Amino acid sequence: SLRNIDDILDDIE
Amino acid sequence: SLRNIDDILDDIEG
Amino acid sequence: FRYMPFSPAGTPFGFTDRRYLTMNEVGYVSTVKNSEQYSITVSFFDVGRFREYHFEDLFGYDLCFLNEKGTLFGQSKTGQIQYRPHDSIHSNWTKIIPLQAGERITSVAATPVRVIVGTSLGYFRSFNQFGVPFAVEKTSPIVALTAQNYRVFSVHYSQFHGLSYSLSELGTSSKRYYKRECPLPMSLPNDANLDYYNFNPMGIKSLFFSSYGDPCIFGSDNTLLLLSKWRSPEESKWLPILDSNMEIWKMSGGKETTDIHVWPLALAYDTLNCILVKGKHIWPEFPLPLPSEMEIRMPVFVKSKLLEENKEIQIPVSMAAEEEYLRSKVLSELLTDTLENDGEMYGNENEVLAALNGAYDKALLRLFASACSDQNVEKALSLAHELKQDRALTAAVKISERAELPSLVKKINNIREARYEQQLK
Amino acid sequence: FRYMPFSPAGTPFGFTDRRYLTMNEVGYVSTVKNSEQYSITVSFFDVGRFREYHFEDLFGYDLCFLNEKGTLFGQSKTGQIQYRPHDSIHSNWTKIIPLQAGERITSVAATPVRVIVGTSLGYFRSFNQFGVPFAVEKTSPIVALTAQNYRVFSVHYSQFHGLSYSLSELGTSSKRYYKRECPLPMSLPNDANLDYYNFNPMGIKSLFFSSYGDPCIFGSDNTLLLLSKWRSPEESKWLPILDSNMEIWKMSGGKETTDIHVWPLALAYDTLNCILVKGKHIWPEFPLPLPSEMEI
Amino acid sequence: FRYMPFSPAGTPFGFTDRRYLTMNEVGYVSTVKNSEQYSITVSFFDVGRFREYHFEDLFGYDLCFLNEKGTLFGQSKTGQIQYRPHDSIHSNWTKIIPLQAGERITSVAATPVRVIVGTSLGYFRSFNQFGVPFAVEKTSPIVALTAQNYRVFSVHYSQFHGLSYSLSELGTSSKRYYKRECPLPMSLPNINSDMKKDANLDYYNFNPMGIKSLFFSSYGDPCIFGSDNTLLLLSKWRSPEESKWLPILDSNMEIWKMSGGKETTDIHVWPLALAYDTLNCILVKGKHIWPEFPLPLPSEMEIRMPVFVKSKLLEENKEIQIPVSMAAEEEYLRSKVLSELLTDTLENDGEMYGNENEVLAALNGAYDKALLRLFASACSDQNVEKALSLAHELKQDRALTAAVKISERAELPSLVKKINNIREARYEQQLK
Repeated sequence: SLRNIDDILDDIE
Repeated sequence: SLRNIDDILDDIEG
Repeated sequence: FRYMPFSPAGTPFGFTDRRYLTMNEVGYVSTVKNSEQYSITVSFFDVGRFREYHFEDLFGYDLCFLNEKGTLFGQSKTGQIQYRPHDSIHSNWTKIIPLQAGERITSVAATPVRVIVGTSLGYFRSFNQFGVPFAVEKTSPIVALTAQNYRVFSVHYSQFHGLSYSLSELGTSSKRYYKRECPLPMSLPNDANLDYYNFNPMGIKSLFFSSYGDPCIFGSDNTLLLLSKWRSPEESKWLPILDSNMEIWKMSGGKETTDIHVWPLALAYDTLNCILVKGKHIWPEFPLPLPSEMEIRMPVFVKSKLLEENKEIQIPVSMAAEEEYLRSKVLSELLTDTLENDGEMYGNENEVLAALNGAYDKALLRLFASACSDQNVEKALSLAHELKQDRALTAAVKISERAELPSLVKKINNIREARYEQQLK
Repeated sequence: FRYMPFSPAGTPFGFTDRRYLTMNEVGYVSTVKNSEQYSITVSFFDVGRFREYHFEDLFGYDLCFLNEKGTLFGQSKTGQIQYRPHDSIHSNWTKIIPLQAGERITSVAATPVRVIVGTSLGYFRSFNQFGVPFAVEKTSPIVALTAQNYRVFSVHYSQFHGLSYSLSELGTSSKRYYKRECPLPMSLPNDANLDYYNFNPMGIKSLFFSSYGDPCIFGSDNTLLLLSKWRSPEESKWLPILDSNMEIWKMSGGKETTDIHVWPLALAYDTLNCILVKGKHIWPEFPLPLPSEMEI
Repeated sequence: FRYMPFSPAGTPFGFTDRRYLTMNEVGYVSTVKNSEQYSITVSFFDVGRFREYHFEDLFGYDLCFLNEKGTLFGQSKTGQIQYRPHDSIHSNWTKIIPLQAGERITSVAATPVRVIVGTSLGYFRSFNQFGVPFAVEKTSPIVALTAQNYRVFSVHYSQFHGLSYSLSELGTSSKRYYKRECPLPMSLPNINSDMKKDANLDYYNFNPMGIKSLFFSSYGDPCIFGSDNTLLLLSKWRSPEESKWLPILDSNMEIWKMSGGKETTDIHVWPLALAYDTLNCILVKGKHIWPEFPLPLPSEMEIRMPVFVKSKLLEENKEIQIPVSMAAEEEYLRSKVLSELLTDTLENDGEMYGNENEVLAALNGAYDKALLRLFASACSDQNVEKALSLAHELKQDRALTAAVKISERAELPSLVKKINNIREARYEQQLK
């Protein structure tokens, strides 16, 4: 779950 | 004309 | 000691009859031995803007500096300099620098507004782009000069201190120093390349201002050094921002090479414009290859640890996030200092800084995720403190939730609340 | 010149198979050559405060620094460091420092919030107490490092002017230099104690901050030098506030007893916490005598 | 390194039995070996003002400094100083400077209001005209001291930093610095192995640093004169970030021009003081580079910016004649520097002699007048760009008018319009 955080990282924009 | 500019330089005094 | 005529990225003659006088992001200037005279060829990288030309050197110019508006030529022994604007609109002009017993011109530099001449006795002669002298200054013996607009980066050498540097501004009024003869921690040289180190004893392959106005130097140790915080004298630090030996080592898939070398041209934000020299010697040959680009990398990678992760080099994401964090941190701190004091220069600095801070948090959050993986609540909290955007503090809370660390979540939410209450003062 | 791995109040192996890595007012750290690896022991003087422990050193650490919260270990050739907090609550962490050809870690230092690594090429790598890198700085070659809170006192060596010192604060804003490679007024060394001056050619027995923030250094001339008023670069002065060569003669009341040498640990306001060495060797051996103090 | 007792313009004994202790614009102090004692003679250049006197030195004074109100004598080894006021009003007084193991007094200096003693360990001991001690300060080892009124110019030398300088003021309470241990870019001597039989080696053993003299100018700017025979002046010393050492006189070049372009080997300059734009000096003719006995009458050498080339000066001649177009560049530069220096003086200290504002006015006048000749030459060669940049450096608005009239006579109406824009821009900034 923690290895792929692009779902969280791309929400910052 | 440009070689002798003493006529112009002395006008600065006033 | 023998001071040698210096020019950015200049090469020696070696066993040939031609060398490069100087070389940067604008182009390259070569000279060819021609019986008893010389044939100088000024060439450009943007062929659309300027037209390559050449002329006959009846003096033996061994000093050169190239900018976007003109080329400056210097003769170290006779003291004769010449400035040739690229456009034929503006006229060429020639001066003869007075030189005392054994005094040599050691470095010349030119911007669109200033012409700089440094000698081995420490004479610092400045002019405008038309040759009108502003003032003669005596400093420590000068070994290298670069300039940008109205600012000058000078390297000095005594028998006492070694290598020092000065950073000054030649404003409309007078010369002001930002840094005066501070220590220059560039590694001196310690052979097939003996021809080079007789031609450039210090091993200063090139030095230049960055595209954003920060001083940079490239020594024989092939490490790009950038001067940080030069506007605040007590905060100045030289930061190694590129181990080009390592980048070549990583390009070659971990294999040690002996025939690939870097020749520095300029630094544009995060990219080192350079020439990749393949051959026995470390300096470029004829014809000159097309410039390459090498992205700067903080020297934090270990060869031992990089070989294991492969078993072109592949970098583990967790390790590349640490380097990307450091690199974004340094670049962001440098660009903010520029914008806070000098403003913009190219038109994209505000956008670059925005995307830079974004990449900072994103890389920092990856390190945060790795710390939650290892159940390292303490290390994670320290990482979250270094986050910039508040939207990234939220992203850390959501990462902490996915790791089921409710103790961490509350401590990060205290950070968010503390920053919100500074928004109220 | 040979850059030797330095630690505060460290002793050489000599002819024994054990020595002291570092040593100060907190405690002493020893290492022992066993069959194949090494055995590092971390001991304390206030035994009622910290738990003494030992571990097997598979790497051969020759660099150490001890503070009131943890112990920093360093290997000068492989570029490997390790920080072990005294409290079991916090994790041990390990990191490898990049090293070019012939580059050696020459000194390490740590505080509750900072970890410092210096090399023979002038690299200055700082971290927090968990191993997160903060900045990589390029200075003159580093030979000795010490730190306290956010301050750092670094001794450098130039090919030209010799030994110099820098004093800086790694604050939360940015690093700030109070002194930048200024003259270090220390006497270089001038046997049975010949094994030592190969282990430490610069003769710097130890260096530390006083309990009130001033940098201190203890040269081979056995004189405690203190840097006063460094916050004002105009009034900065180095003061020889203690000549232990005379304090032994004055306290003994007898004659010049060459059986007594002083080993400095730290300076705490009014007393010099130190170790009094009895023997031919000027460096302490095993067992370690009780710490004594010296009025200023 | 061996610190040697230094005094402004002092000469060594060499192979004689007499030398000059110190020497400046006021006069000269000589000492003669007298069996086992010494005969010191204080002489003046204005014979009307002061009366030459002499006395017997039973101590061996090797340090001296001369001002307009008294003479200071110092003994580098015993640490004994003595101040002899010229006038009988105040009595002579003597002190013994504390000296440690191997500590030597390296330089003494005195003004009518201050007495300064510097040692080889860097001790800076100051007193007033009567001998009342000021606070004692520890600095870098001092090699040379000069002073003027209440301000002190000190030169320091470590094996670490090299050659530095400090510029301070000795106020009523304590010492305040204008500049502290900034780099002193004076060229050190380059001694060879053939110089071990040279006739002038005696000098560089008596003064290893080669500081022939150092002094404040008549307008209060620090000056130093090294073995390279170049007069260095410190400009902008009131603004630390702007301080620059400016070479304003290549005396080897002036001698080369006095001799009609011919290289000489027997004429040398010995610096006394700097008066505005003229270097008071002694022209030493002989085998040695320092003056001997008797002393010639002082000469005057006008400062000249080192911008003249020997090659280009020989061609224009084919006493050296300077082409008007080439002399205009040097006259522009020199006027620019002098005007910049005098303006700083008046804006911070005011006048000191009573005629400075007139000097600055005529100075700025010569600045524009020299600048206008450079402007005319640029209009001659149709170099509109170079001319415009020259016009921007003009000071008086009436000189901008003279440029407009010169541009009209050159038939460059585009330039005329651009010069009148400068007048408009300056009128606009005078109101905003």
